Amino acid sequence: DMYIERAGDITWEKDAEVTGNSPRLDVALDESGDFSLVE
Amino acid sequence: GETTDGVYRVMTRRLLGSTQVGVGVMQEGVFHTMWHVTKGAALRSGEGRLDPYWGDVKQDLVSYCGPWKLDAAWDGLSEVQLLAVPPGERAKNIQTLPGIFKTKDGDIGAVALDYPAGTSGSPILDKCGRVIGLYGNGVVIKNGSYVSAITQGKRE
Ligand SMILES: O=C(Nc1ccc2c(c1)CNCCO2)c1cc(Cl)cc2[nH]ncc12
Repeated sequence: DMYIERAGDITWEKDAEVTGNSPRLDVALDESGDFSLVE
Repeated sequence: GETTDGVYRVMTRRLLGSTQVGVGVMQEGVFHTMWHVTKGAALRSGEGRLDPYWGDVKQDLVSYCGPWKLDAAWDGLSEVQLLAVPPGERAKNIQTLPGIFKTKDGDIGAVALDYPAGTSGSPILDKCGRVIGLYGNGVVIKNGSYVSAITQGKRE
């Protein structure tokens, strides 16, 4: 049986860890909510 | 039970010990999470009960106590923040510039950050702290890395 516990506020933190790239990918979404790469 | 606006962990005692299956956003009395986290099952908030109200497997979203309230969208240009809430770890803001998922039905923002599957349902925020989507549904690339979409619901 599932339950919820609070984890914090939803605010933008200035001076936060800036990481990660911005890829442009050709994708497909099926009826079951699964994304897939298209080539 | 707990109705306070904010980010929450979705836990279960069905497996060994307490396990974090995902994350969700409480806003305007509605709990928003990804469908694959709860499977549309009812959630408990202390003594109180949260029942599902709206759900869709294809969008992979689910709302509790009311209709989907989150309506903000990525502007296509700005860096965003993933308020990642990882299993057994503190909530942490990670700033990144989203990529693009090009689909037959249109383009969607994409966050290329890598986290365990239990981080699913973590809110992606804009410069004003507004929730522009949820992290947890995407694809696995050539290098085994995870790229999630910025999954937003429709506010009626
Ligand atoms: O597995 C993950 N997400 C997911 C699982 C099951 C599932 C869906 C998404 C929605 N599509 C329909 C089937 O249901 C996942 C999530 C995160 Cl945050 C990171 C990850 N790194 N590798 C996988 C992951």
